[PDB]
Amino acid sequence: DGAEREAALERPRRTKRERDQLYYECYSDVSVHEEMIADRVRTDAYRLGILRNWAALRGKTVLDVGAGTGILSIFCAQAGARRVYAVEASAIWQQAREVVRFNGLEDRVHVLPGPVETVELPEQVDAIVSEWMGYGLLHESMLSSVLHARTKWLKEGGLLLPASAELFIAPISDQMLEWRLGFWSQVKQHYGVDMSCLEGFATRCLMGHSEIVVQGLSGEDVLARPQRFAQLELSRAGLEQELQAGVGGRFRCSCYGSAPMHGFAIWFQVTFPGGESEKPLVLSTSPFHPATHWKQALLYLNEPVQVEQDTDVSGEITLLPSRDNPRRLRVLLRYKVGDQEEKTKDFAMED
Amino acid sequence: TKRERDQLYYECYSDVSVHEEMIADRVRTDAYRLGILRNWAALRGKTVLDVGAGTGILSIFCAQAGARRVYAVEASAIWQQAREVVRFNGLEDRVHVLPGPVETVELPEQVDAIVSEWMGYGLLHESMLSSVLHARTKWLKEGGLLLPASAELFIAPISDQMLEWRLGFWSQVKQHYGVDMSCLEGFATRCLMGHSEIVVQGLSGEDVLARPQRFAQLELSRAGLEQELQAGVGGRFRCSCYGSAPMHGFAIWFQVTFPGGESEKPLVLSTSPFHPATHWKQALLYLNEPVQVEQDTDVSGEITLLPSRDNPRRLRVLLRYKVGDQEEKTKDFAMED
Ligand SMILES: CNCCN(C)Cc1c[nH]nc1-c1ccc(O[C@H]2C[C@H](OCCC3CCOCC3)C2)cc1
Ligand SMILES: CNCCN(C)Cc1c[nH]nc1-c1ccc(O[C@H]2C[C@H](OCCC3CCOCC3)C2)cc1
Ligand SMILES: Nc1ncnc2c1ncn2[C@@H]1O[C@H](CSCC[C@H](N)C(=O)O)[C@@H](O)[C@H]1O
Ligand SMILES: Nc1ncnc2c1ncn2[C@@H]1O[C@H](CSCC[C@H](N)C(=O)O)[C@@H](O)[C@H]1O
Ligand SMILES: [Mg+2]
Repeated sequence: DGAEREAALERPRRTKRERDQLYYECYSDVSVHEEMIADRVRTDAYRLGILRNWAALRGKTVLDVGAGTGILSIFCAQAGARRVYAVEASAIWQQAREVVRFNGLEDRVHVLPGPVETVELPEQVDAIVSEWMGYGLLHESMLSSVLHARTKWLKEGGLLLPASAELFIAPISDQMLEWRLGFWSQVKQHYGVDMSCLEGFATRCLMGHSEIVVQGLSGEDVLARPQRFAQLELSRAGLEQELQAGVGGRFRCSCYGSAPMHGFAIWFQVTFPGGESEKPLVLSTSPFHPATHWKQALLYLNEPVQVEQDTDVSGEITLLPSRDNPRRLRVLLRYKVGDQEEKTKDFAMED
Repeated sequence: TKRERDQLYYECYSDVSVHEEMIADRVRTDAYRLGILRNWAALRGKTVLDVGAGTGILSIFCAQAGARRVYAVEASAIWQQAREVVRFNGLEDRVHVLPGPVETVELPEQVDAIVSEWMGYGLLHESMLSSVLHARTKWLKEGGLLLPASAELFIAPISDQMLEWRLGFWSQVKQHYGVDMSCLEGFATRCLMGHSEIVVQGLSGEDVLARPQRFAQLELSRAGLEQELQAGVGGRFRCSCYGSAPMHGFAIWFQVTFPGGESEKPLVLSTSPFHPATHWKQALLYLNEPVQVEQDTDVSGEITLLPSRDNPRRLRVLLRYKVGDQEEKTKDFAMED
């Protein structure tokens, strides 16, 4: 009976074990870590966000959830933490242990292999640090691992770095996309063959799909005031279950001027608590702000729509785990542009 | 599984991006345009087969050069777009688009000329050349024209400066973030060099460590070339280094040559690092780790390009090489996904 109930869960439990393992394997190679650490905005935001809380970290214990090469854990030790548990489920944990030793910090930072969900710490911790954010914030679905660790291991009143997240959406015009669509009408001048009749085909291929595209934009690509559509306070009880139901909200905005609208961009920021005198540090992935390796996540309409000053853009957006793969971000979008009817598009993160 | 591998191949060419990339490649596309134009005397009033016509652009170049009839054969769903482009340019009487593999297409007649852009990364990735030769044997009239007419492969030892910057990245972490990660160079090396994938990457002339060596010549008019592709294309090479450098491996690349026509001006389309960039870039064969070379360090070996056993359209490279008085070494590569 007890045994029968356990046997019934065995297949789903195993399948998840196996999907988790393939997810962690994405972090076994050097390139993703090179990219993360070359991202100075990301990495310095963590460095400074940690340093700013030095008075609260001095002599205290820290859990680094998903420590990777160990860099954030070493920041915490440099801020005066007495002990840091650097938990890492990917094989990169070996490189983290080497980095820790190479910096003479093997007494301060202990690298523990395996998922944070099952790791055994000697004690509860005074603080948790984690870089858990995926494309569109929630791709990878790592946030639930951080919350799991918090619930199990963070002391009452303990510190979370960062502490909260916000999501934003705006209508956009993608200049690179615009050039790719217009390419076919330029072939005649380059080569003497008129291929302008392929613009429709190009549009279907490049906009008619349902993949979320990771692409970096600039401020001038934004066609209306960005709208916050979600706020995640990481200490909030039951946030774990909300993630499974969907994160999102409704939006409305009004366009700045004339432009070919290609869709929407979403992006996020996270906030580190300020420390004693110090001010709250915001790590932003906005097109208005210095570029990061997250870029923005683009949600293309089926085809362009021309907008004008004060064209109204509204809708609803929800971020979900995808059906076949929980670690793949899915976006359900409802939107209405100007006097067009309301439309629906269901996206999944590109491979 | 054979039905299914072709389908995934032609799906690639069903989508716009590959054709945009090919046509935005000005060196590629103008080389064909000029190469075709140059042979107007062989083409005027004649019939042409375009093997793998794609969006139809080369077939239209042929009609513009005065061909009376062009059979644009295309196995992917892009054949629909080619037929639309042909109609849109008023050439439906001159260019006929025929769907399906050239191996089984039925033409109404033999042709005076074949044009084809059949070249993959490292020349032979995709394994399209056998389709062109199949068409030539079956459909090209005796003495007919082939555009391009020949191909050549080249190899040179290289020091990839961009790779070197990636390997050296870890030693620069301390300066900006105050954490010493120079101990990860070994790891970075194993990840970036220790794999057995062929990497498509553009190099500078400055990255070439010795005189490039031709290691194969493909004369497309030769009966028997079909079977050689099956045995492997390649042979030995030897060269001597220009100066001091951390050698990372070898680059291979190719050129193709269009006959000169009346004007007797052969046009070479090159993918060399010494020439303007093309979408083929070069194909890189990295050693497991760097080896230091000096002026006059001798580099020799043998290379063979083959289809992969499990996927005939995937390029495989068997390399044997000897640097200086190092022991001879071996590495097998397959084209990256
Ligand atoms: C939490 N900090 C993330 C910060 N950066 C996004 C990391 C990064 C830099 N470059 N590239 C990546 C990256 C890393 C992982 C990644 O996502 C993986 C989720 C997908 O597998 C899940 C597959 C498993 C196994 C098969 O079954 C389904 C689940 C790809 C995407 C980009
Ligand atoms: C004959 N003239 C080719 C000229 N260019 C190389 C075309 C091109 C421009 N951009 N990108 C390509 C490209 C096209 C095809 C390609 O490789 C082909 C083999 C690939 O899947 C076959 C089977 C798939 C992938 C491997 O695993 C199994 C499924 C498509 C690579 C680059
Ligand atoms: N449940 C889990 N337990 C342990 N590690 C995890 C995990 N989920 C994800 N990870 C790891 O968390 C890391 C996220 S990327 C961040 C790496 C590092 N903290 C840095 O800032 O550079 C990856 O190495 C990934 O393998
Ligand atoms: N056996 C075969 N028969 C017909 N078409 C083929 C083929 N093998 C490949 N192809 C097609 O050959 C084309 C090669 S790419 C070159 C496309 C076009 N001629 C241009 O120069 O822009 C692709 O569109 C591909 O689908
Ligand atoms: Mg550098």
